[PDB]
Amino acid sequence: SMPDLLTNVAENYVNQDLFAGIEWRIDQDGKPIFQGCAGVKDIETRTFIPKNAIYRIYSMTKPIVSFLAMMLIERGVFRLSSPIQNFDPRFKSMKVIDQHAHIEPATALITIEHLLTHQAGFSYDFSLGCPISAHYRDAQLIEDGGRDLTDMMGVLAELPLVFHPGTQWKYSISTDVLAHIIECATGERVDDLLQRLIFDPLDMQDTGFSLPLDGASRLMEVYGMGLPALKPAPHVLVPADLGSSHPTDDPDFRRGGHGLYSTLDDYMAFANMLLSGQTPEGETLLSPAVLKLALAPRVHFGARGMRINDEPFAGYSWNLLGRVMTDVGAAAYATHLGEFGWSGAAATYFWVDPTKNMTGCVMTQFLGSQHPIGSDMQAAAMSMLG
Amino acid sequence: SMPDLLTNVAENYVNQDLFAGIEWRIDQDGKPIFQGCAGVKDIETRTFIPKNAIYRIYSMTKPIVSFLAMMLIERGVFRLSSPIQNFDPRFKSMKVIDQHAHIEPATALITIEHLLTHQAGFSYDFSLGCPISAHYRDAQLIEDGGRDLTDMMGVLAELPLVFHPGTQWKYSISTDVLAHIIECATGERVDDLLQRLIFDPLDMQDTGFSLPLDGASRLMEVYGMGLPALKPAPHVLVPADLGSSHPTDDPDFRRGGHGLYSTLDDYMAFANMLLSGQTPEGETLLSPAVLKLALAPRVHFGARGMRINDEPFAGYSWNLLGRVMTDVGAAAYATHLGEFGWSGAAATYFWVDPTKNMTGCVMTQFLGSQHPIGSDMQAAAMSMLG
Amino acid sequence: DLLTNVAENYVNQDLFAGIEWRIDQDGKPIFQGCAGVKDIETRTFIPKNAIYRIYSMTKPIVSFLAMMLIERGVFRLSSPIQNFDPRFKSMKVIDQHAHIEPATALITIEHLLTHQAGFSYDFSLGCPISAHYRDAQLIEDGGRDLTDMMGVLAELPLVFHPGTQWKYSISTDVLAHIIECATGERVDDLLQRLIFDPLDMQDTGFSLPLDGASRLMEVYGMRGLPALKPAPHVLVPADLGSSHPTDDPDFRRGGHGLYSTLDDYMAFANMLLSGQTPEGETLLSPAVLKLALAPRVHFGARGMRINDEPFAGYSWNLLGRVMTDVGAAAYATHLGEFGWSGAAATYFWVDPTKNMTGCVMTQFLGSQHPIGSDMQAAAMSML
Amino acid sequence: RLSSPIQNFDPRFKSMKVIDQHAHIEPATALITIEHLLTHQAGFSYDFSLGCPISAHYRDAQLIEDGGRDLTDMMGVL
Repeated sequence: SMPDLLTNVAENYVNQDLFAGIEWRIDQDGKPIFQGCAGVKDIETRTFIPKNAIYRIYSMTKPIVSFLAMMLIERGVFRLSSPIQNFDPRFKSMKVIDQHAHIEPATALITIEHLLTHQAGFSYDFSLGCPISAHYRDAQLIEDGGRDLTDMMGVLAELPLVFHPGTQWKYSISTDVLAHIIECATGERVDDLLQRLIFDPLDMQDTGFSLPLDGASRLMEVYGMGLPALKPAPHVLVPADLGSSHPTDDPDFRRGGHGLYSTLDDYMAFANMLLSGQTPEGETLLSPAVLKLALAPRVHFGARGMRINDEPFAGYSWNLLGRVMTDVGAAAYATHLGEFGWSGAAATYFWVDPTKNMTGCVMTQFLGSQHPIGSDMQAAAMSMLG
Repeated sequence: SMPDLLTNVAENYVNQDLFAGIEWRIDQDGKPIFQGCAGVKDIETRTFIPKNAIYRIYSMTKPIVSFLAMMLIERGVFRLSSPIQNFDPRFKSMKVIDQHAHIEPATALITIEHLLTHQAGFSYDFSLGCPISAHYRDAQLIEDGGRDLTDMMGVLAELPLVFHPGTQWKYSISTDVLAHIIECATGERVDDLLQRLIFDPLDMQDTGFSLPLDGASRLMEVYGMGLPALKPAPHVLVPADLGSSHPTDDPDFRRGGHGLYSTLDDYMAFANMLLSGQTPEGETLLSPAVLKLALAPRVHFGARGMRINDEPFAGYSWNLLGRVMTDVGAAAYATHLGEFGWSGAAATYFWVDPTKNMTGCVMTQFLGSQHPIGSDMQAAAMSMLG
Repeated sequence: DLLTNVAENYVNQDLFAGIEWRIDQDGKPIFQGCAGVKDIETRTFIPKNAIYRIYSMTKPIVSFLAMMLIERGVFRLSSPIQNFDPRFKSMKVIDQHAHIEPATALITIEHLLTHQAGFSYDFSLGCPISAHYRDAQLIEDGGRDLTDMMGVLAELPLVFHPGTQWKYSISTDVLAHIIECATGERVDDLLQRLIFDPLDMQDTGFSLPLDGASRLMEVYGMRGLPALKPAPHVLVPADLGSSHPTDDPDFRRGGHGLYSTLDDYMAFANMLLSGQTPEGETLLSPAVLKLALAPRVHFGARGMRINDEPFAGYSWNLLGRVMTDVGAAAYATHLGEFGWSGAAATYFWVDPTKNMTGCVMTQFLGSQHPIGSDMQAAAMSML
Repeated sequence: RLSSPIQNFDPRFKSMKVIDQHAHIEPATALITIEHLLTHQAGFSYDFSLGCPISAHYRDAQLIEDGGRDLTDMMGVL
């Protein structure tokens, strides 16, 4: 008897000229229970959202690459404690910089676990106030999408970290490092590994670093507004300029922390899989023991809690794949203990809620959103599911 | 439908010339579910691993002697709070040394519990950077295997501890002290007590401080490389020189922390027993209440966690028998809450996992291993068992 | 003659093109010399009354002007700067975790003089705000009027709450600007009337004298993205872009930008021994001079540091560094020795216990060698 | 000068490591200077230091014992 709060949230966002087009699906027990769409592909022509619409998922790439890493751990390729310098010696002899201009040698080696937990000491180009992000931007680590992953890593490896590995948490480019170390450890490319081990088994036929052959007409327009801003830009539906960060048809483009195109249907296949570690037919992608290892809360936060560019993730801890709800009494929106997942910079969002055998995903394209659509849609779904 | 990851790990280790020969068995509900062997007895002749192959188990001696102590506690011989000086007055008036050359009287008495928990303040001959290990080496505590346990204890008793009893944790020679105090308290020899109370009831016919009569041909060769090294020696299969630390046929040789020979089959009998405190026929070796007392997490660690010679045991606490997993979200390899067990210096490893009614043991002979074979095999078994 | 040996070795090792020094005691020269050339390209000798870009040796001059204005009642140490320019109302503070919040204290004149206002500097490595300074071209755009530069700066966050920490900064430029607001006069005119003319410093100013082109020393060094490691110390001419014009009539700043000579700077240094001209005219009373020289900022474990470079045993007063612990010092000095230095390796000191002043003039940006301190040490050892 | 890093004069003193009483070794986070040598704040020890995390290694190396070894060679070992 609960009304469709999901449609209400999405329709209100579209009617208020805040998002061009939105799709969502909530599954329970691996089957759709709520779904919908609102708005259009692009406001310029008001073309309808195509069937199998394609989205730039940005950091919803991270749980996928992290899951691949867990598969490779299970298969014995490396372990959580593996020092990354054993696979790429460019990461030997790291340095650490601080906000007082002091540089010193790193006193701990960066491990696979540090990459998965964002405790390696890396930063991100867009990090406001960061002691090193200016050097990332100078180096065009994120901006230069045409640079091969392997070559970008050589440039990153020469830069200092912003804390000693293992000692702090900061959301970072470490997932890109992870994708690179995966290539070093396996002698295979990360895009090929993702295809064979995850995408093909889950029938995620539209997911990858380049557009599918029939993909151009299905690509959703991205909206929203270098030097990190001191205040948010106005939330206005103007098409976004991506420069050369996110090519549509570059065969060698591959990353760990962003860069995938996907669809609502494909991402739901991945999210549903995370409830069990199995494909719907029962093929095991990751054993229950290693899935538990991956989902267990691993980084706990103090006062201030988990923050990214000072934005809060209230009641969340970090596990090897992304956020995990560890205190409903600290949470800022409806959830259950153990709810996990992640999100992307263009406002795509997903969650998995093992207590309700529930998964949800919201797909839209807005960079620099001032409205937390993902959390609003999660809260709506939670309210609809008893 | 999981593949045999255990055989894969073991075969890869043998094929990579890292270990000469490996045996393993994983039991569930007291019956073998996975087992195998890889490699050879010795690489010099490539003699096949004999049936009932014998291994030097080193500190896998400690859980056995600790279990004996718990049996003696149950039987009223002594208690956890018993001061050891009540049984051997040579341990009266202990002193404590620090890294600043300062020596002072100990402000707490060493108890049975301190010995079982490595909180007594003892160290070990091979401890790098230790304020007292140089004096242990001068005294040849571990090296002089031909010295009677009772006499070695007289030499140890004259040396200072490295902290006040009960105040810190450091992995140590305290299990040897425990074996000695057991002899003082009972008026019996520790090898005889182990034979009567543990080995014979569990039919561990090949376990003891000297080789069985038909044991010489069954003894696995030991490989790998005094002054504690500042960096690991290269991991290379060269036969190890044991000096006079580990005699094969000395009738008075007995210790608490090392020195036992055993077999995969015998050690699995001991490990399976730890699931219940009973023999397979139902004889109670230790009551459920005292078993619970022995297994409950007893020493908890701060930042840095549990470490031995600065090597981590991530997510582990210490109980009266060895390690116990207390945080899967801190663990570095697959496990479940409450998984417990220990390991030896020649890379033998075992675990007990009450959540899965599971036990596992890996037997091999490599001193100074740079590859954590025990944890790799545990992780493989965990991944194979849902 | 340890001073000559140090300077000649520096020249002979191709580390500095040309160096001049003078050390006075009781207002008269006791040691002096020069080594090297004006420019390595033509090997012209160092000219009579050679002109140097003194960079942050501008700061003690502008700070001294502020003390004169305090004495004359224009403002006081506790004056909130927002009372003079409301663009500095409602400041914000940024941290290394991207957190921004309102400042919980007002910036005062004292904060500007002590670098405790929360400002930073464009070239500050690892700074939470220096990227925004560089984007704004605060130092780079020398052609921009001081008054307009301040408007751009005022919109940026501080890096700590005023009064709560120390960080060497652009605050002296803010001070020059606030002096203009408070007096209704230009800082260059004020400096001319109150300091330069009374001390006969006729070659000191923000523009070159009319006959000054042939007297200007060449500036060397590779040292605006802050370097992670020093550039090699090699004598290549420096490109100053538009940061440091020679003939802009409106160019004026508080923290850098002055041209001066060895002789002019020694006149200023000698004056700081007493607050008087050599003739006995008072520029600053003994009481306010004491207030200005007293150690005011004391440092913790790391000591005083600028871009992580140490100033061992030094505390900060209203004009610059002051030696407060000879047993912590890294080079010969005495308790109470004070002074400052500039980015092109110019250096001076005043040592009251010895009635001694010293100045070393050279032009090298990004030096890997502490020429100024080496020369002070040499001079101290020659006493 | 007091602040001179000693590695500028002998590069064998580049990339020093630091050991503790818990067997932990990590890279030194500061360069050894002339002042550190004069003040015994460089982090060196002595062969006869009781309870020291490194003095056993000094004794093994015979730093003080081997007086016949040239100073220059002794330093390479240290």
